[PDB]
Amino acid sequence: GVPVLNTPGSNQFLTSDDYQSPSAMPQFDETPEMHIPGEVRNLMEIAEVDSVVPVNNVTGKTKSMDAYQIPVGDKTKPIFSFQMDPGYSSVLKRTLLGEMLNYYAHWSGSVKLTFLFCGSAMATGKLLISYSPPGASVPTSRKDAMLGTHIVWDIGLQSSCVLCVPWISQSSAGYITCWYQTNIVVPPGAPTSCDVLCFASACNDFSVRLLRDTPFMA
Amino acid sequence: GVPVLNTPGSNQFLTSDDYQSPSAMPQFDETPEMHIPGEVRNLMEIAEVDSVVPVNNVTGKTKSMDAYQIPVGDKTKPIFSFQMDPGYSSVLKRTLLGEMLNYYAHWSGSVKLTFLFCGSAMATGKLLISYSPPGASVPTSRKDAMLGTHIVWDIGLQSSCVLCVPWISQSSAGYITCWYQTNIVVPPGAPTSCDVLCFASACNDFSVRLLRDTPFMA
Amino acid sequence: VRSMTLGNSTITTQNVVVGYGEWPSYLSTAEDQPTQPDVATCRFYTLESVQWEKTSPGWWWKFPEALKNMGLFGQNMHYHYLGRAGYTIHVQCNASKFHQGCLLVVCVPEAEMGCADTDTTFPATELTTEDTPHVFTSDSITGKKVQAAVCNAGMGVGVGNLTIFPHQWINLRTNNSATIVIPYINSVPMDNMFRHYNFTLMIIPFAPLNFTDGATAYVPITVTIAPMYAEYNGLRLA
Amino acid sequence: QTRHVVNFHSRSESTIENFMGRAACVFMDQYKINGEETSTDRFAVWTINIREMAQLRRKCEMFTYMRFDIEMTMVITSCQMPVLTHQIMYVPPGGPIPAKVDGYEWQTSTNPSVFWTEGNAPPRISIPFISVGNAYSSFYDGWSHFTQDGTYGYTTLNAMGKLYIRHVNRSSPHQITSTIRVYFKPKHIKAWVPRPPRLCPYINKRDVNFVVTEITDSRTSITD
Amino acid sequence: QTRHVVNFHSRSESTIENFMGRAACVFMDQYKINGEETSTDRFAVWTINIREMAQLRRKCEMFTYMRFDIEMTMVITSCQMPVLTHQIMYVPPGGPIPAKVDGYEWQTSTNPSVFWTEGNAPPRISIPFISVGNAYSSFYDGWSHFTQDGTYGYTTLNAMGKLYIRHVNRSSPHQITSTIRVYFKPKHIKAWVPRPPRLCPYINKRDVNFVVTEITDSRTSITD
Repeated sequence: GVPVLNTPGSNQFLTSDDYQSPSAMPQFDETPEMHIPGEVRNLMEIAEVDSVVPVNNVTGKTKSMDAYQIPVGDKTKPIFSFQMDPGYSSVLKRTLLGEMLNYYAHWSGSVKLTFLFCGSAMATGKLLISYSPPGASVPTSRKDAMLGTHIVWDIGLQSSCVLCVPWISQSSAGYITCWYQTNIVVPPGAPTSCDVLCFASACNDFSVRLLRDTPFMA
Repeated sequence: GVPVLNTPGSNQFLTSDDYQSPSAMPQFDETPEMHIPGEVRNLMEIAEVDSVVPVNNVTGKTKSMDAYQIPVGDKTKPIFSFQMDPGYSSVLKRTLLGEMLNYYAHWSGSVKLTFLFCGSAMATGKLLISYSPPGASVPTSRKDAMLGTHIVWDIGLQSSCVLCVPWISQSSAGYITCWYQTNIVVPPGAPTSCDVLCFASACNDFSVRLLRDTPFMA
Repeated sequence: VRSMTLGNSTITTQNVVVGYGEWPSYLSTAEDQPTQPDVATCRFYTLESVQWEKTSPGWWWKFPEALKNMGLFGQNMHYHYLGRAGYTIHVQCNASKFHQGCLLVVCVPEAEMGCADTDTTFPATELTTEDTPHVFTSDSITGKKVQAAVCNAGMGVGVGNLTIFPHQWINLRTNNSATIVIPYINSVPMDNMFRHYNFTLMIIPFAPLNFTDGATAYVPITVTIAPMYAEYNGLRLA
Repeated sequence: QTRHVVNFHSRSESTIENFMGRAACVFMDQYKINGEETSTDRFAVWTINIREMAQLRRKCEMFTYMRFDIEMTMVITSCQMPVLTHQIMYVPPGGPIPAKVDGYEWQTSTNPSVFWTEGNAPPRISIPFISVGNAYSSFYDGWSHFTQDGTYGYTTLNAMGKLYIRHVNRSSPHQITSTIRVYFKPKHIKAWVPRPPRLCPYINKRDVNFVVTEITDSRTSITD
Repeated sequence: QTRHVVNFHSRSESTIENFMGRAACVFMDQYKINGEETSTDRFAVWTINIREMAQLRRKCEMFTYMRFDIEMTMVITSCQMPVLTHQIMYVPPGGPIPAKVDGYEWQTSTNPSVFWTEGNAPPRISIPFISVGNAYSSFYDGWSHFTQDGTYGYTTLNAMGKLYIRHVNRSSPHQITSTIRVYFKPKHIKAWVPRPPRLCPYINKRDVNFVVTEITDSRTSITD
């Protein structure tokens, strides 16, 4: 018949191949596919969902829901501060964003942060959310944070301020610090201490390349 | 199914084959190609670049930069002289030309030589650059070099004389000798002794066939 | 005679070797957005003049960080951790008519140099002293520093066939000025300007300087760099 | 390492088929050839389920519902003769199982089986979407027996079958101990209803029980 | 020999793909099968890099930047039984490595591996352009750690992966010592920025350090 010759690589088993497997049940006709709501057709559709970020993950507040609560209400030290990289960062590593990114080695994109102020409807104050570029040093004072990139987020007007942090990739990252511009002004009836929740997702579109095994499972 | 029969040469590993290798990472999509300046698309684009030729490679002047300098400034013996073959010649074997030709066994083409006079702007003289055909004997005198092929290169007018030596191939070569037509005439202010640099590349186009391993590496 | 000016820096010049036949250009995404300074940065940064005697073996500068203390370029290196530029490099020699010599002005992208005594490394301050050049040596040297012997410039190659790179000869018989344009050769569109040395301007005298007992005992070589099309990362939010 | 400009735009590696469709070894097991005519150590079993090893189970638990063909390729070795021939019998969910290496179930026409002899390429057997329902369910918040009886969380829809493996050689002069490595691979996979990733370590291979684990790794203060 | 008329006009052998794309043996190594359950002599490593042997390294140093697929074919022998089956596991740059022959890393689904049994054609595994940047850099005049720290000349962009190789057979009655010969081959190769050839001999496989060598071989006078 047809003169063939076997190349190197014949009769081997490469684990990652896409060959036509001989079906064991050829007569068998499988169940018709009904429409089930909520189909996933790409993994980065999970990273685009906001989810609460445990910023207050100090040594004794990680097995309770006090990890997600940023206490608001000393103006010389910032409220909170954390590395801006969903990998190798205690704050952003178990987020939906930060968890679908540990399956991969090469990823690059932007990340948006939402700060939901969960205080009273009568509490009013200002917070200054500064961003440091990935090479720059953190601001040690509020003035030095004001001279860089910032957003004076008035709580009394809007209760949710959204960022979009670019240049986020691995293959020395940014900082999202927050400062007391003003204290929390409160009438006699409302409580004095409030909380701020944080969120994180992919801002516009996210790029991600090399699949690997996750470090978390043992 | 299809009646096939294996030919002689099946299930062997020929080192030099061009078969479709089964890709180990099929899902993986590689990085897009940006434009990087200075692409090489043929090796003979390296041989066409001029480069300085160590003509004065005498026994104690090869680990310094006195190898590249031809001292100018006795009219009975020539200034310099060397075999005209980029292979198996001490002068032209480590040139870009002579080094991209030791990767190959069969090569044939022409070679151009540029003599840059690196003396003063006031020094003036004549040099007679003779060429012997690959079968002929070297000229023993200046007159016998004048009766063959030569170019009386006036230094005071032009400071760079270009040759193009044909019939250069291997699979008993020419000679580029140089003679004092006149001595170097110099005013009282300028120095008396000058230097001449040499260059070598492929003249128009170069032919080269059989790849091999280089002798230099051990 | 053309009197070039860029910004607030004017030099006086007397043919351009465009490196690899390309002129530098900008990178043209909202996920990563470059900032184009344009203002300043592009002015001429004239380094310290270098005296070339009869016994000078050569010099080298390592860019982009040779300009790390040079005004706004040198200051934008500290605020942005990514960047790219083009670096038009003028090299005059303003010798006399009775001096003789010849220079190789070559740029050598990615000049990874070797230590003087192998089996060890060098303390990182031996490759570069910002503005001032590290000279070569005429023979072999030892110690924890760069093997700076000519005939094996820095990389273990022959110094004669260093002409493969963007080069220009300065033969004092004919000309005195050189100009090279190096359109940012790198494998990544942007890179940090303190870790990576994109190219190594090295000036190597092939034919040595010579003169008589009346002339000046040296020839000052003037180096001028104009960072063109410098662009950096973005510092603003999106 | 250093932070480089990772400049590219691609999500073809993040699709479901390029995320789940990867062959992973899910079953090592030993089985002899001779001796102990009534023994359970002369064949292998491995009831096919996604809850085999935690690394792949974690990926299957990203999604509530998923349907996919499976294409497993066994890698069979031997230790210590003639040339050996093996049998990898896949029984469907509705199928009789052998009790001994010499049971009559091995000869059932409705149980497809490959007869791989040693030395060739590894045997590959492909199984379609068997389940009764319209997808395999990774999680089942329900009870198998009506009126809240025992066996929580186990539905019979996500039953895939079993994989009985033996030597077909009746005997041998000496002892031969074969080792099999089943390489499971989802194929033509669709997935519905995304789900947050597993946080706590796994306890047992048939339940979702866990020990309360911290959310993230702790740091010193809120501002460092 | 004699000087003949070498008359022809061709430069198809001087192109980059016809100059670099040639298979060369770059890694011999031994690895046993049994004994010393915690030993490093039961598997091979070979971190993939172009700076393996000087003959090919010299060719890669003609050019500053180059990108290329690699297609290596192993040639595995054995000495001293059953029929042997091997495993050649390629781990990507971001990938876990085994510490022992019986580590869990060997079962990682993201590390592709071939299972070649003895007697067939040699196993061939192809790896695409992995690097983060847009080309592999032969030379890197820079520092890995910012602010001029240690480790000169090593960038992480030109990381290609590793190649862990073992027997899949758990044990053997006697000792079997297998030898593997990895045949590296660049494929679909492009190259940028030409560079002068190496003059001095190589010292070490991770640096460019050298001893000052003469330019050319010396002759007696300038005129002979």
